[PDB]
Amino acid sequence: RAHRWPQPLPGNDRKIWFGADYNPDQWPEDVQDEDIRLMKQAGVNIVSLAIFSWANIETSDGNFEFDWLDRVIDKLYKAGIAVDLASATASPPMWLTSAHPEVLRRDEQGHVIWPGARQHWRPTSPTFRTYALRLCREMAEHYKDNPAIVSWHVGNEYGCHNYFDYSDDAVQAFREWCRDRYGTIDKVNAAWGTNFWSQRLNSFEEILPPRYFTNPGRLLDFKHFCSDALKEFFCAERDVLSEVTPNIPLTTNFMVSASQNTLDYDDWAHEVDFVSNDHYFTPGSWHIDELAYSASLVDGISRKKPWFLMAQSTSAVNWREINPRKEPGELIRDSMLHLAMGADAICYFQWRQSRSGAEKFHSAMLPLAGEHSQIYRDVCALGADLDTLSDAGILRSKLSKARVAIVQDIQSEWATEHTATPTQHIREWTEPLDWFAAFANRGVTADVTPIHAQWDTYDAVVIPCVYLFSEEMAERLRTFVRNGGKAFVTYYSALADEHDRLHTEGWPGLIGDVVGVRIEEHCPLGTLFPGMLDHLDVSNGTVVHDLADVIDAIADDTTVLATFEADPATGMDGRAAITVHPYHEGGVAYIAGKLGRDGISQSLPEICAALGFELDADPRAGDVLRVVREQEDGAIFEFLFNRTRNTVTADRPAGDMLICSLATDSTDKVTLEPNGVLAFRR
Amino acid sequence: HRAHRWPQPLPGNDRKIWFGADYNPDQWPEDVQDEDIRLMKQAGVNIVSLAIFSWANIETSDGNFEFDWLDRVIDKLYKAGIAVDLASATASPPMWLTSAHPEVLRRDEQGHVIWPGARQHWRPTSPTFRTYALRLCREMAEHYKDNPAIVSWHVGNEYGCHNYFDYSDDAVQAFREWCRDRYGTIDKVNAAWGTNFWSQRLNSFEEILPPRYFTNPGRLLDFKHFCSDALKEFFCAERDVLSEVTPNIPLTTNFMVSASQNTLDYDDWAHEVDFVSNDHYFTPGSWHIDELAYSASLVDGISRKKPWFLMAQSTSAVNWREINPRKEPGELIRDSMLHLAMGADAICYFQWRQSRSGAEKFHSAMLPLAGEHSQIYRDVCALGADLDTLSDAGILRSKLSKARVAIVQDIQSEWATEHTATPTQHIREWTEPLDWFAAFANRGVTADVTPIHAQWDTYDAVVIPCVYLFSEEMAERLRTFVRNGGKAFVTYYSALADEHDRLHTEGWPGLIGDVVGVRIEEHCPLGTLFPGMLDHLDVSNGTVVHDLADVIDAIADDTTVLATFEADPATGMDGRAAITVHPYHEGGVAYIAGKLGRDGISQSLPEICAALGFELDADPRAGDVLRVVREQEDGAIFEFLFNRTRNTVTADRPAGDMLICSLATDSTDKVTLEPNGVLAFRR
Ligand SMILES: [Zn+2]
Repeated sequence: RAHRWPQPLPGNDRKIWFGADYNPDQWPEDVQDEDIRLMKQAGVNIVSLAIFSWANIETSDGNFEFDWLDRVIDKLYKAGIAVDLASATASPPMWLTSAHPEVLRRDEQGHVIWPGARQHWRPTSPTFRTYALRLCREMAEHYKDNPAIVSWHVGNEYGCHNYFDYSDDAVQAFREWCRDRYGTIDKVNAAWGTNFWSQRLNSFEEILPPRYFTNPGRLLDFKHFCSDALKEFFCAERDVLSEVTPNIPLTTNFMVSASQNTLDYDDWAHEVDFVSNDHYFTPGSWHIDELAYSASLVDGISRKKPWFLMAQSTSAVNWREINPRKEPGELIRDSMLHLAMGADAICYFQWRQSRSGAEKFHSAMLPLAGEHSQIYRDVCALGADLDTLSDAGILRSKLSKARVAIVQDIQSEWATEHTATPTQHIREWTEPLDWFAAFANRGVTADVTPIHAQWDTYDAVVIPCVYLFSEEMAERLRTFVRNGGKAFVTYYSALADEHDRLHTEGWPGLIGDVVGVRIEEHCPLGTLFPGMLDHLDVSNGTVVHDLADVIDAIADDTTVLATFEADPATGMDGRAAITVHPYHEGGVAYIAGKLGRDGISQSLPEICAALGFELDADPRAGDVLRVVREQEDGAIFEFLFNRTRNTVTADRPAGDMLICSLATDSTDKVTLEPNGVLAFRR
Repeated sequence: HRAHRWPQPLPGNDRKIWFGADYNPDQWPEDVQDEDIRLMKQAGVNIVSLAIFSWANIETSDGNFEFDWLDRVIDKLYKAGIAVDLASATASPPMWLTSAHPEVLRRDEQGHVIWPGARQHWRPTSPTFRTYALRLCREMAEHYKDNPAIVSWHVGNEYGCHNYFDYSDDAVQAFREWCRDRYGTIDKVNAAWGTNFWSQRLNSFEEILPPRYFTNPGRLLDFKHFCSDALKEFFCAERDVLSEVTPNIPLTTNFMVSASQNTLDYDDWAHEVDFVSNDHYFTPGSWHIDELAYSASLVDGISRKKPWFLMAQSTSAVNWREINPRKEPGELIRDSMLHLAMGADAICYFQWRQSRSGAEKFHSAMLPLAGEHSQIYRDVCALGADLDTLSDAGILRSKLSKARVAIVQDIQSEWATEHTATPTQHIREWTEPLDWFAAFANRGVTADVTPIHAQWDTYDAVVIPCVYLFSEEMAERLRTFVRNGGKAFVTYYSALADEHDRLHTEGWPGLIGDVVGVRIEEHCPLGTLFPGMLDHLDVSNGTVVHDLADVIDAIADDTTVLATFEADPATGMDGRAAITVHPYHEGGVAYIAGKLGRDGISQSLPEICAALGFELDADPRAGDVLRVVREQEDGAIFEFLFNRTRNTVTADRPAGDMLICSLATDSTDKVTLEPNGVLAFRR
């Protein structure tokens, strides 16, 4: 579906968008002039409105009021601040839930989710759909041809909570979903099979949603269904809006992060004009790498098209058990990281910190400390930096193509989440992250690519715990390697087909010819009981934890790079841990256990040399993350990030210094403090 | 603010320190009572509490009340010279009541009916239950009217130990009315609670629902407050029936005051009793002594230095923890003495006789299953003898002396700190005063723990420990206190929000920044939730901050920095102020920018106190023993000494007559206390 970016207010040039969601219907109106003045001072050129404002718009059934919203849009418009308008359907009013409790979601035991909870509505509720679609229409009619409205923010963060509904509506929708996908009940039974204690289904009317063992095939599809049910609802809403206002681009805010495991966002991405994401930092060592990863993923989801950062935090969030604040410079750096990874818009949640409500301790662009605060000063500096990058022509440039793509796959994640796997300590989502960080440690910025993206055009691909391999997936991987591709393939790859039906005759399934390895069972690892086998040393100085493959046999042309070292009694001593295997013009290395970020990093030079993937032999390669956006004219925008907890010194990129935070430009070398960032144009 | 009335002796008897426990005769055969009574007399037991859970044995069926079994045992107790603290007997309703009226049963957050057999399975706001309860109160009062054995009323039992949170239809309606009464108009409600970013304001009181398992923190604050008020009302209702029929019997209800108690506003409830009574159970380990001393001090603060009643404690182990450690030799006597020293004029246990069955069977008692020939019973006897000795020495009605420093405790600040969307779940209000109590004790200063509405503003110094909620009136008291020469210790997590949990603006601490001399824009929470997370901050005086530090952006020109943080420069905390001191006219303000814990505070106390001009004993042995002092009007002084450490210590002998000693020794020049030892002197 066609890429469509939000366009400037009439009279304005195209700028990197910079703003936050704004909630003036929750403040007295006399506040707005100060907010706007501070917005303009910060370099803020957009705000997102009406997201949770339904009860202030449809104040009673059928009755729509727009006075307050028109007044604030008017003020914002005169200051030159655009409005990313919401469908306002995210959070229904109390009169709606009180008159119509059948729109309220049910949990696994039939407990009604009380209003006041966020997203307490059934995505498959026909009644709620009618109310919501009416509101979309009223909103779209009213703001039709208003030059202040530059995009639609449809709903808000779908499935942040209402992902799992067990109401009657959901039960029927899941049946119909199964009907559309499988046609006949025989094909369903073929897909799901049977739990040993139960028997085949006789009709679609016998299908019930899985609850808290469950049928893994049914659970896989049920998760799939939940994403589709919410996708359909978003599409219905989007379709109402583009009918009335066909020239205003539409989006909804995704929640892409390394561990996100609800929506298939790559699938959802086909239904948006532009991809927008909300990302909040992971505290600690993973702060930089996980943000970089998620941002790389969003761009992969965007097929290297410009995307929109709809939300992040200026400092601490409010929803963890412990909410650390951001360190100095991280506010700007994090924003630059999203930017470098292809964003052409940087927004926050929220503009102004609140004195009450559950979000009161959540940071904002304008903290309770007010205009005289380090955050606000940093927000202003950020606005200036984005303005500077705008003028240097960064807009619409694309995140350059990596030498290696790391495959991410939401469905394999779903499959790995079942409670009867070899171990609960292995999930799909951590392996791609680990590979991203390890390559970064060797000075290689990878592209994180969803499984349906074109990773098979890259020089190399990482296949990290891709549990689910369809035959077509097997062919792409086979074709890729035969034609010269280099592949890194790990444990927990190709265990089953698209229906979670385990492959037979040995693991990895389907692609054993390419990989050159056969596995009959796994060796899970841990400390659950005294004396349990908790780790396996690998012969190259690394250690595997949580799970290792038991490699039974390798092909005659398979080379062993490293073996496991263990007590002989385990049957794992001398067994292959890392292998490399030629397949025509490629190209396949196999990693038989979870090595973690460092273990992979430690193994990378030896694996890469055997595959013929050139690595920088510089031991300082990992010190800084280089992220590069490219224009058609050949202009290159290189961002540099300190990955470490110490000041580093690096060779100066060629070109003009555009931006610097906690960093220093010199003639021969460049200097970045911890959390520092530099941007150059060459 | 109600008039103090202490339970008075049986006719013909002198005033003695009360000593007893709740007694269980409707759960034993009657032929046991003579032996129990004989053993009580031998133990020095002069009082028991009866009928607490005995409703089903009194109103044996709807409308029918029998008192025979109870009249008989009271008679036996009376002839033995043992007084009775009678209960309203309304704590645990009979099954015939819950069966005919399940509408009295509580609902959980999800609407599940709490089944009978759980204790306090009843709705505090049930009108049907209140009528049944008040009928029983009246019957109890009619029947024991003018009975001379009955010296007090034990109204109900430990309100809100379990039934604090009810989500039934009654609670929903009661909470609206509670809100209507407190705010008048829905405009005032919405102004108080604000909005969650995802929802919008209320249009009417009828739209108000109780918060459940994120919530609106302002609403949750008030809901907790409501839950306390709803139970307070029910107690007042019962109390009013009993004092109407028998106006000459003083009434109480048993509180559960301990360092971490977080349900009822007991300071508020204290305004509704004739005398304050408390139930306290020891905290095992290093905190055993200090937490008991703290809790007892608090009761005395709550009681405005008037005598209070220890209604319950354990002789040895309890039964409701995951591991129930037993008491060490001497701890039984010491703990009773610790309560006593902190102002109790009564010492009672749960329970008199250990039971063979029921969930309490492993809970220790005054008379264990092991029987009369047991270490606990021998100890009980020695204690009873010692209380008689202290009675004759004239300790009754003496007051816990006025400390040089008060430590402010605040249930509402605790409530507010309990919300799941704060900077961290590892900071609660309740631990901070406790820490300060222990630290001063480690420097030889017994502090008075004072609830926020007590007169901490008359003391030489005050500790403001995580007092999250600061009203404008609260800010003025502190300002006036310090201006007029008071010395204050103020910590992180103080003055964050107003009384409605609305965060103060322009910087923290709110309102009192002029006094404190420090400005904070945000917090720096600490922990190990993720790898490489910042988990601690070294302080330049050798201490370490955990869980949370303030980010102090700027200080006043007359603010002096005593210690700074030491950290990775990348954190933005390196060299930043950790402990400051600030003159404000004639005071008086030290700021502590993170959680130092007992040892960290204790280490910091000399340098802070020297700067504030608070004189400390330079004796490094100051912490070895806790000195607690009760005072009479005539000038009589009762000084108790408690060993705080795990080794035998030696101290300068107090002046006066040695009255009591357990695991301790009197000598001419020096005094000796073994671990867990206690001495008492009259001077
Ligand atoms: Zn239920």
